Amino acid sequence: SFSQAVSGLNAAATNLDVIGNNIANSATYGFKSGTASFADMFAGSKVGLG
Amino acid sequence: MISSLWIAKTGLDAQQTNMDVIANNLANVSTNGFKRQRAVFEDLLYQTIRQPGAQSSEQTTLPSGLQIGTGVRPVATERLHSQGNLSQTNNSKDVAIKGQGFFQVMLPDGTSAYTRDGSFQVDQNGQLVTAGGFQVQPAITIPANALSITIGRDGVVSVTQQGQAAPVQVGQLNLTTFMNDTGLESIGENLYIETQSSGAPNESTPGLNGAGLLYQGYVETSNVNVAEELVNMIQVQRAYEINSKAVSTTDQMLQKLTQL
Amino acid sequence: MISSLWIAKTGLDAQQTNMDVIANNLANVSTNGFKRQRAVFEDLLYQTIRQPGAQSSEQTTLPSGLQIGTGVRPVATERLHSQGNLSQTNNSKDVAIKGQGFFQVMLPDGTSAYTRDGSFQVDQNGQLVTAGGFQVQPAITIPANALSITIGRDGVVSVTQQGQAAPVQVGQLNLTTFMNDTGLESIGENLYIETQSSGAPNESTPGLNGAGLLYQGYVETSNVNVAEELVNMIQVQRAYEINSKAVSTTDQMLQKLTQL
Amino acid sequence: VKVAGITQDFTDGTTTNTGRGLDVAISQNGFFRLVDSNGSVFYSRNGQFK
Amino acid sequence: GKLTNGALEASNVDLSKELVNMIVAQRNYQSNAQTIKTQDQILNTLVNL
Repeated sequence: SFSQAVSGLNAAATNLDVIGNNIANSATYGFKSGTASFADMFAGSKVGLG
Repeated sequence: MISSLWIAKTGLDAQQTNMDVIANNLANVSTNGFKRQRAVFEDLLYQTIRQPGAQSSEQTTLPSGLQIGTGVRPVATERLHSQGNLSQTNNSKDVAIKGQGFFQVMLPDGTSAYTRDGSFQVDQNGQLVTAGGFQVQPAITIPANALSITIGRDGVVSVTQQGQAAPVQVGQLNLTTFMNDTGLESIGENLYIETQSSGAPNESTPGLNGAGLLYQGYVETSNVNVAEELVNMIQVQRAYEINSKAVSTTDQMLQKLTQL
Repeated sequence: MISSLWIAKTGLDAQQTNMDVIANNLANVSTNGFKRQRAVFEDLLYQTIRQPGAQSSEQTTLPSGLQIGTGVRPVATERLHSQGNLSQTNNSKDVAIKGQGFFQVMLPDGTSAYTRDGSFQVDQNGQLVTAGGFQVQPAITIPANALSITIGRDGVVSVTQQGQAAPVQVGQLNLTTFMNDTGLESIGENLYIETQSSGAPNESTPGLNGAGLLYQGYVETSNVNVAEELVNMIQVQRAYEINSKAVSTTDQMLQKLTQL
Repeated sequence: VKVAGITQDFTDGTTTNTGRGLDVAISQNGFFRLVDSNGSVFYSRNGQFK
Repeated sequence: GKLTNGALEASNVDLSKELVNMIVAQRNYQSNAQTIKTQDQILNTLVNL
């Protein structure tokens, strides 16, 4: 049952990478801030999959 | 040469087959798109010395007769076509389907097989083949100088090209759904061949007529529950030991019979 | 064939039942409103070779005759209706009962069952039902456009309507009590029914005639002490192994006897 | 023990002023109504709009 | 409900409750595994005999 934990780790790492890119790209004049967006998944029913 | 000996032999064989299917499930726990199997056991015929409900007298009938079993045999190993967990791989040509359906694959000898493991690649002619050299049935061809390959929610695979500023619709990727998915006869290399028990396939676009949905960059892992196989192995080992004890008891009984 | 063997077999069976009830208690350790079980045994009959207190002579009496036991039997398996710890879920559709009493439930067939766990939901038609589609006997119906549902210590229920800023009453939750709570016949899906062993149920508003109060937002955990289960399991294993050793000793004696 | 089905807690979450213009939140019960390609109708509560 | 523009809703998931529930679940799982082990051990002891 590691799939959900692995997906959560990947999502958190992606969010941290986005934040690091945003903070690094400061003082870049032609730059627009980025924001991550997650979504829950459900294959069958009664159980989540990450 | 006694009935109990043959009965115990059948019991041992049933336990051995159960252990074999457990070991096979554990072996390919990390095979993409793998489906586990479970074995169902059935008893053999019954030797009737006194028929139940026989007219033992003019008015009295035996409530229960004398019947002796003859063992147990395995009747089938059914596959559990459930939905596996989806994973992330971030690859252009790794497709995972959610729901029901099968990709069609053209075998070299001219027949067609069906697969659930979606992890494709390109051969030297641009054909969209699977891992193993087998090519898909609709025969999607990827042109050279391609920049990126995009697969939508439905099976419309498109390619972004350098000097067009707009993707070109390379082709369509449908899939076929069977109404007896447990009935498909499996062969090696994650392929199934249509058989009599399984119905006739009817190809359709994903997302319609009960078909699944395609996701790019995902892979479907095997639906093998590791935490239950340990308990199953414990149970199987105990049953095997019990039946071996039965064989030993029968042998000692027979030896005491023949020592006089 | 030997009385010792049958006595040891009965002992093994008793230990097996004890282990089974221990496992049952541990399995549903997280079930809401579950009452742990406890098994009580008793000795079987006694064969009187020499009657105690017999008139041995004209003035002498045997202080204690010759009596042989013949095993142990589980006389009963009873619930222990203690009060489980109250949790805090902060939900508006789960009520914990403090003290004694049960919620009444209308079974699909037409009879009445009784439950201790209060965690309610609403059906598609607006009726307040327990988890499993069983509605409450007084038939409490939640209207649509309901902002909040409030339940006091008593059984009165109120719903805050969208307008008029004035709550209205839509029913009451009475509790039923029994003379003998341990006599209730337990069935599946966390339910009890009345039998002859228990007394005739009597309805009562909460807080009257010794009936417990109602708390909204709390749920009642099972009164299973996981600490005692481990030591009971150790004792059960030891006793089972000792009885097995007794069986082995009796078999050794028989085998030595048959070698003449 | 048999699992008697999972349930989803529909307590209202904490609204955060993200900004933007194509984003909305609901303070009480209610669901946005969406449609798919097949014509099926779904209901959601995510405010992200584009 | 009343719409509020320029805002988004959180997940109403509390880490503090989840971690303690995880600890309790792990302890219960270990207890059930111990029961399985005990039953298997007594069965083996019976088998040897």
